[PDB]
Amino acid sequence: DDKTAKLVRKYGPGPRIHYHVGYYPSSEAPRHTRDVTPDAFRRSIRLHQEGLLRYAAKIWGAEHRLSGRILDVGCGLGGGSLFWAQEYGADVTAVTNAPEHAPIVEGFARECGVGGRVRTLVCDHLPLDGGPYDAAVAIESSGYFDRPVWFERLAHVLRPGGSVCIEEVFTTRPHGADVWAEYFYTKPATVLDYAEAAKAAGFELVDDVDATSETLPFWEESTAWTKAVLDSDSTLSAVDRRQLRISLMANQALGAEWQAGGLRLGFLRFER
Amino acid sequence: YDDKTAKLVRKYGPGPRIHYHVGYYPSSEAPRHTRDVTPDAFRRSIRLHQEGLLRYAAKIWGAEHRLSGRILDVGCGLGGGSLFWAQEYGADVTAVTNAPEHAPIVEGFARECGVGGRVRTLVCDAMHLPLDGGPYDAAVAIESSGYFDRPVWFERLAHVLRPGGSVCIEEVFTTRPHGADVWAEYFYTKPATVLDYAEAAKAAGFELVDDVDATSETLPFWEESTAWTKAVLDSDSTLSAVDRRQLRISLMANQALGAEWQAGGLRLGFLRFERK
Amino acid sequence: YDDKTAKLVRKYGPGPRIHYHVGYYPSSEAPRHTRDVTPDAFRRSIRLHQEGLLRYAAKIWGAEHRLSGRILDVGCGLGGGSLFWAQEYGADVTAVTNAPEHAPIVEGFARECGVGGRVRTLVCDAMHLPLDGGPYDAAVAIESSGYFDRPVWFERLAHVLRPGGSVCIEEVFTTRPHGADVWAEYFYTKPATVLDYAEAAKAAGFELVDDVDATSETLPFWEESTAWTKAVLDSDSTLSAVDRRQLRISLMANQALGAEWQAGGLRLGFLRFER
Amino acid sequence: DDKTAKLVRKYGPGPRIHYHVGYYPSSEAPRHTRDVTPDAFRRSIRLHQEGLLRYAAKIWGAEHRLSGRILDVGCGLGGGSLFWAQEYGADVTAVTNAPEHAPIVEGFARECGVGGRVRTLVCDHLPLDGGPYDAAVAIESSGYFDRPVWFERLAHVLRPGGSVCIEEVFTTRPHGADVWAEYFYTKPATVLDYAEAAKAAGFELVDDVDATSETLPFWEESTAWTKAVLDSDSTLSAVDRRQLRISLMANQALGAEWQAGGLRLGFLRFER
Amino acid sequence: YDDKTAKLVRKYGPGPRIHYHVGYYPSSEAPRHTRDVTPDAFRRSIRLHQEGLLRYAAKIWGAEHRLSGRILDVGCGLGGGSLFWAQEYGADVTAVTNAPEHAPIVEGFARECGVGGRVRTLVCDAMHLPLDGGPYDAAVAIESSGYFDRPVWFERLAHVLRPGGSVCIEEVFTTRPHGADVWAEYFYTKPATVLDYAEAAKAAGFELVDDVDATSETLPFWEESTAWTKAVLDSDSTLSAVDRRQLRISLMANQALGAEWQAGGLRLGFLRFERK
Amino acid sequence: YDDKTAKLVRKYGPGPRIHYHVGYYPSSEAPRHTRDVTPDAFRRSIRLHQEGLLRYAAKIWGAEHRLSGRILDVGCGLGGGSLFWAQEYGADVTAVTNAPEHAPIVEGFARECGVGGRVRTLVCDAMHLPLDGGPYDAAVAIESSGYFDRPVWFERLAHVLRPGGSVCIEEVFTTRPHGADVWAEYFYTKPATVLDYAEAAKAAGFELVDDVDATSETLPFWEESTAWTKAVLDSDSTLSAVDRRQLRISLMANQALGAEWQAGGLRLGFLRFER
Amino acid sequence: YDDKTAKLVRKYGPGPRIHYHVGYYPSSEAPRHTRDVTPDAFRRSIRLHQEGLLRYAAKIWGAEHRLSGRILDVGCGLGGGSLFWAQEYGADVTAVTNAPEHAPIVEGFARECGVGGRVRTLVCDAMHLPLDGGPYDAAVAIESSGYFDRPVWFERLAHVLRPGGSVCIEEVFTTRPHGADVWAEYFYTKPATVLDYAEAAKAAGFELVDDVDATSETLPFWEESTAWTKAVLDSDSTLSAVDRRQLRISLMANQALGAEWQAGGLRLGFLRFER
Repeated sequence: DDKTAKLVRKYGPGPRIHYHVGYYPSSEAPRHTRDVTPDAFRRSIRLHQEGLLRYAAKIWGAEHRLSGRILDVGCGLGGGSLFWAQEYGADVTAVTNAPEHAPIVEGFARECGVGGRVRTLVCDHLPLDGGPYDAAVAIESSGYFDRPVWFERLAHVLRPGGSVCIEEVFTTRPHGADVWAEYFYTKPATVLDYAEAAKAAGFELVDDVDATSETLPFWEESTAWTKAVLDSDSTLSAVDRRQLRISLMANQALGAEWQAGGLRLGFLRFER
Repeated sequence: YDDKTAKLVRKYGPGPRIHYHVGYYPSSEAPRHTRDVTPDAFRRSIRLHQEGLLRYAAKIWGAEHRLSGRILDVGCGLGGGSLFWAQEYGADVTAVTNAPEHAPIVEGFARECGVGGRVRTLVCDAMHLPLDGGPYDAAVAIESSGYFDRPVWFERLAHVLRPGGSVCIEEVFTTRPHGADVWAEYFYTKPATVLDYAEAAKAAGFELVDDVDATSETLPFWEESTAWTKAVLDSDSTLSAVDRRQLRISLMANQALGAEWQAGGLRLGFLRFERK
Repeated sequence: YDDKTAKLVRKYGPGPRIHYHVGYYPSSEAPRHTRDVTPDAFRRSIRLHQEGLLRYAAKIWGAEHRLSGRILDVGCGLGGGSLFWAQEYGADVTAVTNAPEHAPIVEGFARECGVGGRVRTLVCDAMHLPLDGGPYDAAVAIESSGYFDRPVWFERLAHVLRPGGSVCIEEVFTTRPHGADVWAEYFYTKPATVLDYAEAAKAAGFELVDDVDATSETLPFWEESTAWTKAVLDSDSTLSAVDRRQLRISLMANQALGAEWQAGGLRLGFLRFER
Repeated sequence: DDKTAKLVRKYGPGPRIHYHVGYYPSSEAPRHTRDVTPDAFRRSIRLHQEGLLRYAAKIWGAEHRLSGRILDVGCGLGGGSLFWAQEYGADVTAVTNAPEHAPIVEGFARECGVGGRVRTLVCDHLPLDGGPYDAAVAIESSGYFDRPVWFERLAHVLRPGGSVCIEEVFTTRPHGADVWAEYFYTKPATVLDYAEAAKAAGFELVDDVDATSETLPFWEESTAWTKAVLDSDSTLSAVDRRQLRISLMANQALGAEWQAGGLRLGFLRFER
Repeated sequence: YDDKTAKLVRKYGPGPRIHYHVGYYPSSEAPRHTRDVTPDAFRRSIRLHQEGLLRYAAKIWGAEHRLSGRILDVGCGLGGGSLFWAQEYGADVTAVTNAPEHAPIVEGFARECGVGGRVRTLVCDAMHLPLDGGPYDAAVAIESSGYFDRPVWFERLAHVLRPGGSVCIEEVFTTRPHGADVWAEYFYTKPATVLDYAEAAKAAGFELVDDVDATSETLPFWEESTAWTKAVLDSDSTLSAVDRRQLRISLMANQALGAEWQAGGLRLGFLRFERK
Repeated sequence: YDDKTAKLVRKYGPGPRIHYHVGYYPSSEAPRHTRDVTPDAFRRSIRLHQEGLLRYAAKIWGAEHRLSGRILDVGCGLGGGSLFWAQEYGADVTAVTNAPEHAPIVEGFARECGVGGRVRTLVCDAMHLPLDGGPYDAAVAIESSGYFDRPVWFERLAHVLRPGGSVCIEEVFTTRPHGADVWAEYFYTKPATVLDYAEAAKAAGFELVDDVDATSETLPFWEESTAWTKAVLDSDSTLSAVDRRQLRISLMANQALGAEWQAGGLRLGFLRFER
Repeated sequence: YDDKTAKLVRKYGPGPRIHYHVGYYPSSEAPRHTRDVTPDAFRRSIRLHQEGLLRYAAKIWGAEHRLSGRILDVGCGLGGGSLFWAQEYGADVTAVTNAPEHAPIVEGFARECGVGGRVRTLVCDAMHLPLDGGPYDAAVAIESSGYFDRPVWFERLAHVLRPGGSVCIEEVFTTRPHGADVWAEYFYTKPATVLDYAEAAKAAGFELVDDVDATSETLPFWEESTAWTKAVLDSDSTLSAVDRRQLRISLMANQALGAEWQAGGLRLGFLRFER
């Protein structure tokens, strides 16, 4: 919960807490005003995180594809899960490998009046029980999976025609996302890698969208939030201040990697 | 009662309604205790005016219609204010504390006052954890918000408060930098200006609709609190050396706090915001 | 029974009705020794006058009216009084002890007397904690209030007693500075004057409606208690050296306490207050 | 050391600390002056405790009988041991059944420049090694011994003609010292009992002195010290104050027993 | 350093000579710090005048011949005074503390000053336990005797001090009842009058031969100590909340102590007794 | 070797002489890459210029005169400097570390270099505790004083150094507010200005006698350190995910630190003070 | 002292010389009671005749010649015999006990008697283990061999005794099947006939050279032992219920054992064998 509290400090507060990049339709960050407090950047980060889910819901046709029984795989603190439940009436099974996050997801779901439509599953992945699902959504979580196995499992729990919707960092050339990979412990692969994994399991790639330019401004706002905290928070412990300095360095390295050509922030949709 | 709670209970009177905030003196004069100057006489007077603070708050905030529904009592202490809204105004109170050992105390006294069904406790760091008590009609924070991140707190409040719902605050504010440093450092509080609160509340969709100065009306609390400590030091021959030393330190802090209260840098205010 | 309780039960027991307070002797004289002067003869007589004290208290306090409802027995000891009010007057008794070990004993005793349904135990420290037992009709404190902060206690009683309700007290009071110091220091109490109790009660919203002196009617208790102790020391060869020393100290204390009962500085009083 | 500290508060401080009654040659306590503090009574108690040892040294002819290799049996905190070492040059084996008192005896002996002439033995009693002794002294300690066994042991470690010197509470009639007995855990016996125990072991009774009147004032000063503490010490814990009240009660009971005829404070001397 | 020692060491300067007693200001004026008002500037000035207290004591007590032999330093703190008599006057010092963790500190600094052979520590409650360091020529107690039973302490001293030997005392005394209550209660001390000390010393065979008032010359210690605390609160942005709160309390205590120092009820005295 | 020390020995070792400070490049330029760009090639070059830094320091400070007696090596790391002064100049070195784990390592290393008799370890916290090591002729602090309270440190040095004795410092200083914040926050130091050091030293009784800028001669260290890290990441497939992330963070930090070395807010200085 | 040993020391002590065997009464009559019949009077008399038994044994066995060299005291109990041979005849005694708890007690006792240098303790089980104590001149077993395998014991003695050396035994023997069953079952021994001992000794290489009956001279021991027990029961009110029951059993056993001593089935014999 020390890790978690640091994440909530930056991306919260509840009820909807997101842990993924934000979407900037004009491909630029909002101009700095005279409010450059941490809170001003935190608000803007959250605004464009919501913006990513709203942009994904458009291109994915959430009204009919994400409004039934869906799996939220790698649900973080539940911000996506609550978004599909609240905004599209979906019944959501939110999957996390972190047991201490499961009551946070469920409590915020109650606070939003969708406690009946949001249930957690803790696993590393599992359960074919709990019927067949209309869809599975993975927002920046699949970098952690064995894609071949994951897609085979999905084939067993998704109805024919069901959709698999993915937002993810992909490589476009070897080592193109090494900074991302080593700092977040992900194994990014190419879009073709995901297509072949999905094909071997009975899924067809039906949509492939590049949103690299539109998500690049996230790193600028994330860097500015981190610098604002370092400049303005005198209560930081030496350890906490060192971690934020490290996060600032990684954020600059990550933004530069984002621009260097070897990385692709993509939205994918598969159909069983 | 653990040790620090027991000391609080010794000073702020017995249950069922135990208050941990300044008292309100409508005339801005300390009572003249002209015959009984015993510790208990100062204690009963402090309690009388702590209750008077809540009655005054109920008056200016229109508790009859604004605090008689389903309300959050944020930083409830030992439940004194929680029981007051429940009993005197029929409120269904969710009392929020960060001290797990205080939760049984609040619930017990609520059952003793016959309102056990309309007072429940959540043990929470500020208000960061989920709140599923349906939408709320109001939140009240009596001298607790100095411990909170105001921008985040008002954002939580905006989600669980209905439109038109009220945030009612009594608090020590600064009027200039370092204006409440003794208050801040001795109570581990982070006092901000009223405008800081309004800025944070505005950003989260609240409107300021009441902003009341009660600095001179609360200054006599410090005189009564000082006199109480002196009376105990003078009369209780059974204090341990450690306990006597803590009271002597409390006496010194009370003098410095009353001095700071008068130096112009501090405002004891009552605020009320409405959810847009 | 832990060691302290077991020694108490030897002197004042056996169950189910055990009292731990002085006894009342209407003649203000100790019964003359008969041919039986064994420890059991003095124990029976002590128990008889302890029950007698409760009977006298029920008289002057009109317990049929005032102590037959829902009452608090504050400092119930081993429940003797609690069972008395429950049995003799059909009271619904909430029995308050500072010692969790006595809590199950009192309940077991109440079962044995058939008033299990009308005796309830509470385990707190001098009433400082919530009492969710609904409004009470009365509170009785037999030799227990010497341990209490009287202004605080009466404030607590003020909230949990209905208007008109009675607070009934039997207690050692001082009538003079240091008038009960032997009692205070041997039993860890803080005896105060009747006026002190009256000021504390008035500040909380009670009126003093009855104030009875019973000093000379309780002085024989110390004579019988002394004689019980001497008879155990004279007759019981199974005593350990430690238990024998403890009884020798009790004997000395009983004589010093009885002397102090007579020096004029102490009063054994019955008070009644009404909210 | 809580027990010990309470004893040192009343009878100390070092280097010479005595735990026995005091001797008052005129058989009355000094008049109370306007100093009735605990310290004034403590000083007077210690003065007459020293007085008891000086009176015993006279009647026992300490110059020649207590100036060689002696046993101090039941040495308390060593006040007697240091007295014989310092005042008569004796080499002293100080015997205690309390191991934590043995460094107190030895340290105060060093402080008095007689550390070479004072050695402790911890036992419950023992050691025939450490040669034969010229004498054994027991000041208010023998009430705790099996006198028959004790005297048999002494016969094995004392030279012929060696002296055994005893200050003790004796009974003069059954139950005559019951208060003393039960409060201090002693078993007082008659002088004849000690004589027969000693005779069976080869010791002859050569001196038998009654000092009951001369020691009675000890109880008056001991009672006055206790009352002075109770009146003047506001730092006492409830437990500590109750113990002092109990000590006051016992002191009155003990003084009354002292006067009632059944108790004898005696000095005895035996010769092997 | 454990936590409370570390805080003492932070304020009373680094080793090897660390003093825990008031400072002496011969002119009774606080130094005017007219350019450098940093925490370190007040610290060095406090230390300068603590050393000046020992030099003044050495002067009035004739340390050259009275404190240059085998002496007891009773309640030695962290050894500052112990090292001073050993270095500046060649004394063989038996340093007595009631804090076992301070014994290694004193011995270490004595070895660093090259006097490790002439400074030894005994860890003792007051002076009740045996003292076999042969007869002593003097005992010195700098602001430690307020913790002692004086009648007993002087009786111990009478046994281990040679005839003509000196007891040298610096201490806060009362001049009237409750004259040092803030001092007493905040430091767990039991201050008595000078006459009380003389009575206790007389009963044990000591004669009073020097009785010096130094109250006004020590009052500036409290001003410098107050300024030091203020400077740290104003400048050390790295204090924890707990540590900052303790310093704020120390600041309040220092103001009240300096106030008590001036109210007439307290005397900072230097006494010297001689064994008859 | 605990985990942190083992990773340090991988980069700067092997023993017996291991330095933990920047290296000195007289040309102010990094050596051009040859055909060998394995981690070991950069490690050797880094070690060569770390030794070079000590050789330069011994030069400007006249160690044959000033650092050949009884000296304190304050913050000795893994003893590289301590062994240097002992070996190259026959010093009697008292080696001070804040980490008891390095204490036996330095001693084992000194044995291996034959100066076991002239290297002694002390395990304290920033010199705050007694130093019974007799008067010292000098104290050397290579990149260690950033951790210290400078007024206190210099006061301590004032007591344990003979008059004339030298305090020899290599350190990152600010030349501007927040000029070394990346260094400060990544290494937990508190860099101050040279004037700050000078004020602290003067208050304790030292004079500043030498003040040398070496910023540009130490900038290549960050280039070689960066390249070492890249070469390990590119070539070592046995790394755990955790160790790989740690090295990726070190790489980023090395670039940020080298950028800051160049921004003009930081100075790598050599000072000498004389008591 | 553990509990069993402490009760033994109460009856037969005090130190330093404590015997645990019957006593010898030359008149074959118990001393007539004097006016002193306290437990201590019987204890002294019992101790006197236990010493007397050893004096008689030293006589018939010529200890000045045969028991003044290097001897084994097999089953030394609390060392009374061991100290006797060491003191009265200057023997170098190797003291063998089956109970390690008695080993330090015997040594402490020997120090107290000044024969610490001539008394040595061995802690084995009935001599079954190596005895590196050089050739022994004699072995003495006072009431201890009843616990032994006699053929094995005598074989062991055969190896560790010089030719001519003496084995000296005092023991309860049967003169009839089941003649000492009370003794056997109460003390856990296996008494055998003198012929059994003689056969076992002859098989190992010993000749029987002395065979003395002492049954009637030891019968008074049981009378004095009985009387000691009665006097403790009659006079000692500090006894616990458990210790009082233990003494009542000892009293009954002492009477049954004394009756059996008289029934003719048991012999208290002194034997001497020579290798």
